[PDB]
Amino acid sequence: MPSTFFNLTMAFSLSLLGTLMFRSHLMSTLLCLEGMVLSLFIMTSVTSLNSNSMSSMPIPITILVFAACEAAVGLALLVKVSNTYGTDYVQNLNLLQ
Amino acid sequence: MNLYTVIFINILLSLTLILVAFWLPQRLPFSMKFFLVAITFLLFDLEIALLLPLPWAIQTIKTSTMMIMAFILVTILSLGLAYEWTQKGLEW
Amino acid sequence: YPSKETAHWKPPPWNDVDITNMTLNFGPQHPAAHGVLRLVLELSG
Amino acid sequence: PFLDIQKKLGISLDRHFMFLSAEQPYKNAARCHAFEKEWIECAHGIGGTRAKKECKIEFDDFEECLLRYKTMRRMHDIKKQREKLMKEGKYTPPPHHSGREEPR
Amino acid sequence: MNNYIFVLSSLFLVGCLGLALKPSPIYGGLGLIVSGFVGCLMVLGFGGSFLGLMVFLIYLGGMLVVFGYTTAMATEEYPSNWLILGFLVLGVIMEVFLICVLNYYDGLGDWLMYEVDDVGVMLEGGIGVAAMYSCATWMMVVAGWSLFAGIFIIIEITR
Amino acid sequence: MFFINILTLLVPILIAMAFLTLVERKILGYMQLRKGPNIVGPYGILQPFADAMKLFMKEPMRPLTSMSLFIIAPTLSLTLALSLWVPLPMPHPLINLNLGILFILATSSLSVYSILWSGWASNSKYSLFGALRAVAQTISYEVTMAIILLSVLLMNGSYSLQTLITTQEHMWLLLPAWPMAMMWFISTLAETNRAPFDLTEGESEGFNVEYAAGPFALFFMAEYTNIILMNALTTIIFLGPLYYINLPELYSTNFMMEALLLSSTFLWIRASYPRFRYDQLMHLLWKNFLPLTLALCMWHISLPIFTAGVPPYM
Amino acid sequence: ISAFLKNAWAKEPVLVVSFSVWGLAIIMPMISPYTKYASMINKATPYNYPVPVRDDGNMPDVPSHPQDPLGPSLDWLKNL
Amino acid sequence: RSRAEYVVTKLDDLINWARRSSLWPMTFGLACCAVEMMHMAAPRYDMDRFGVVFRASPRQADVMIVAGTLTNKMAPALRKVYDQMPEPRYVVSMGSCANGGGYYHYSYSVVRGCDRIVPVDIYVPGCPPTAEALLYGILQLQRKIKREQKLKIWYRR
Amino acid sequence: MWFEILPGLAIMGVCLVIPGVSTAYIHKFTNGGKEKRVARVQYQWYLMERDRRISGVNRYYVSKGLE
Ligand SMILES: COC1=C(OC)C(=O)C(CC=C(C)C)=C(C)C1=O
Ligand code: SF4
Repeated sequence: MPSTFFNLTMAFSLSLLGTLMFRSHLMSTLLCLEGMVLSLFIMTSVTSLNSNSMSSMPIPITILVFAACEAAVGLALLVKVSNTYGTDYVQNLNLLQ
Repeated sequence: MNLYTVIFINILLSLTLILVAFWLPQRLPFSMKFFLVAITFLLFDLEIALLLPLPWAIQTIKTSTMMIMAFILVTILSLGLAYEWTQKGLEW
Repeated sequence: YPSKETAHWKPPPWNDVDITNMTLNFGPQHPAAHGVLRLVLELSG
Repeated sequence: PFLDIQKKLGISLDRHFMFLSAEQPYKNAARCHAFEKEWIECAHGIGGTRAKKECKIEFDDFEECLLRYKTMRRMHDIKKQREKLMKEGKYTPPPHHSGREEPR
Repeated sequence: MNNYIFVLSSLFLVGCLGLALKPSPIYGGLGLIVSGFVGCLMVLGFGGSFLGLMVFLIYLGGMLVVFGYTTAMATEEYPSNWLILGFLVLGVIMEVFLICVLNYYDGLGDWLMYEVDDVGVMLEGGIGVAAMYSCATWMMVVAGWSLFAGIFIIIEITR
Repeated sequence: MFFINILTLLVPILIAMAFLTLVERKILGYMQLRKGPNIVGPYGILQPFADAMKLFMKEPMRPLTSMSLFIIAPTLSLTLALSLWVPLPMPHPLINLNLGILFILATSSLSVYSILWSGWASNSKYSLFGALRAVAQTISYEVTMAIILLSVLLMNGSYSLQTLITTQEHMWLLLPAWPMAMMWFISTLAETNRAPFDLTEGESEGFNVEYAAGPFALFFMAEYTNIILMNALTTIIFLGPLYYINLPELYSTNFMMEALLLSSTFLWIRASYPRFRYDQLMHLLWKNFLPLTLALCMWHISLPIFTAGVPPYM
Repeated sequence: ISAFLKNAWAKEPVLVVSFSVWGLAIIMPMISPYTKYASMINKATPYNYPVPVRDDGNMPDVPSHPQDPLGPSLDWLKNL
Repeated sequence: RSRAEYVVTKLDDLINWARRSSLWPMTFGLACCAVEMMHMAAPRYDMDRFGVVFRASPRQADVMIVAGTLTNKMAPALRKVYDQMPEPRYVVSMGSCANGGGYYHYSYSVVRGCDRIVPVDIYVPGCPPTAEALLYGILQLQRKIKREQKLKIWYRR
Repeated sequence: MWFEILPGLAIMGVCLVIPGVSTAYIHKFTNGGKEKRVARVQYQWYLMERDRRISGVNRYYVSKGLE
């Protein structure tokens, strides 16, 4: 289990480096952002499962339910952006300078 | 495993067919409704995920709380739907 | 304090606001139509 | 916590399930239910500053009921030993470790 | 079979590395759909059953699909994906690099399932997730509020 | 042995999958006052094999397009559809899965991608427009499709398809829950993109537009196998074939009869009805069916409790 | 109000039925001669071993053979 | 037998039988000879009976039946669609208006024949070529395919 | 008439019963003449493996009162 947890944790860091190093299209980011939620969901489920801690399984899912809406909001902002610029490049989001 | 055996035969059968196929014959996002629908879909999906444990939860000793909870979830989402049907939503 | 390439910035707008519908041609061969109708149609979705 | 509207109202919406020894469904105790209990009935009335130095036996154990790493080091070491000896044939696995048995 | 998990874990990192090189919006969606498949298997590998298929049922086809769905509508435009693939392979062996060192100095299956509770007819997951309705009925309410809030919140973002 | 049991359960279905197209091109025929294909072979029995060979031989033109999201899409479509027959519980199943119906629901859901991937891969306007609408109704229909099953399960007690053989030892689940059968049948018609609900790839030529020869065939095969599988799921979940533990084949014999008749029904539906409009289709699910399903979903959490009929787990 | 229900039953004949069920499911449980059984029938189903207590004495617990007339019974479940 | 030549012939035949039994046509439906084809598809003379599908898109179409005048504006399209079909493809010209120019041969907007824009394999004659005649023409395409010997030429090449 | 749609169906039916009869006899022949036991919950496996450990090396082999 410890080895698998290491992989999942680095997966989250590789997904961390991704969302903290943008490149053009935002939908990539939001997509990356989701890669973390999967890694968190997998790790939470894994330890809960090998701790036989059934009282906590509710969490693995609460994490997904909140993460899904979180993403819903994220995509509506994205659609709003390629309606105002139509190209969804993190590049044009600089009016606030 | 037993399942693996079946599945890899399943992929093999399909990859075999595509190969044979190749080897033998020798931008407007107008419909944010589209997007809207799709937003709904997950909100409903996620909701399903909350309802998916109900078969195990039926056997819960409480029962009263089970139903009280489940009925509240179904009702609040349906109201979400209702408001999708009040403004210009779900009317593509 | 405006420096070099910092004066480029000019004040933000006071109002806080800044300043073919995927036209497709209906097929002539299309089973729809009587065989020769090139209906150009600009369609928003 | 910051605003204890829960204790005041007497409600317990967030405390019943914070530790592995909390009520598990169908009374299926989790791994370590024994230890965590021994750790937290120890650190009850004794604040943290003093739940961290004298109640260290119970955490050092509960840190090994769940991580279960000191074990790994034991077993992993044992493993290597067998390997070396076996390579020179110094050690050989009995039928028990050869897949021969019928306990019932 | 042993270490079935580490292999998978390794595949999960590969998929995350693919999402991290930020490949084209939908080519990588596949990437997620791949590691989501992989994570579905791992949870299903530790005995997890419902939790495992939930992700496959919800994150896999529900979210992710909706994600690409939107990608087609917006951010479907194009301009080095093969270079990304090229460098992807670069780090794949590099994971082994890390793996080699770890193995270099410290064996799965020694333990994947920690206590089996062999005599038990009420031992799976989904009994725990169904505590949303007994003894953990606050997680259920707050999840419900989030969904109800989502319908109201999103309509303005579109409008 | 297990391998032999993989040939059976696959080939047999593939051979049957071929004979469905034939029984489609003849039942539609006589309904329309025409013999249908009888000249190749005896009574058209060799007809399905004939175009299969023509399809594979013709050039799989790769458009001036992706080359993977193009070849992954038919492989995925055939793989998921043939895969979903793995857990089906004819008499006793091949791989009995405790959470079986979630497997079937999840595997179906994955097929929507193949449509999305093929539409993006083609890189022509007809394909992308068709895929976006196609993906929309598939997942739209999935939402009622899933809730309709959750109502069923709660009266079955478990997710395992094997339990329903013991639930339906006295009466079909159509008698109770008929209101959902209809709604399962219509949703089964949408998810197999069959006629009443077959807007994609219509006379308007969606995700076969650029697909010819071998790729065309694989989805193609997939659709028809699905056509059967979904009908078969109707024939286990709602029409429960009589089960006798002493002789397991009368279960499969009646499963054979009910599956063929309900498979015949969507053939009969196709010839009989005009195709619905894209929004007409979603108007049905979100307005007409989803409120019916969500409410009848609650009735199926209440029917158990106050009728003291909570189903036995296991 | 009759019209609000007579045309809504002629046209829109789905939401009417839809709501009706929503309610009927919100009522039957409240009023029924069996609702109570569900929490019992499921409570009774014995899944986890029933651990026996020490007989300090003066107890009504069934001693020895569980068949002793003392204790809980499910004859309510029987002949239900 | 085993001498490969025989083996080859048999194989070719199978290949020919498959293409000749299932020909999926596409009907540009220029003009009227289209009405006489819809009649073939119709019940008196079922095309499907023979394995010809009533309709098909260009990607999945084995034979193109050009029914009707191929006017100069439609001439670039015909070609496109002919060029968008598979490697084993065929063209059955139908109608005097498409075999040659027909009543409109001397016009300024009519191509004098489709065989000036697409290679044509069977020419079905008649102003509204009778539906039976098209059926005869589709059947002669089937005899044309039967005779084709692609693999034996490969072997002898 | 309509007599002819039957040929095709016959070959469909026959190909939809094979699977159900096949899977249900390759089980009763690869499990010693007895249905393949269904291990749904830990306890069913235990007794299943306990039985394995009981005799021979296969579960279908069932030692009786005479043991
Ligand atoms: C008369 O106009 C025409 C059509 O629309 C009315 C067709 O659909 C078709 C297509 C019909 C068949 C036989 C596939 C043809 C041929 C045509 O020309
Ligand atoms: S040939 Fe006779 S029928 Fe065919 S198109 Fe020209 S005129 Fe119309």
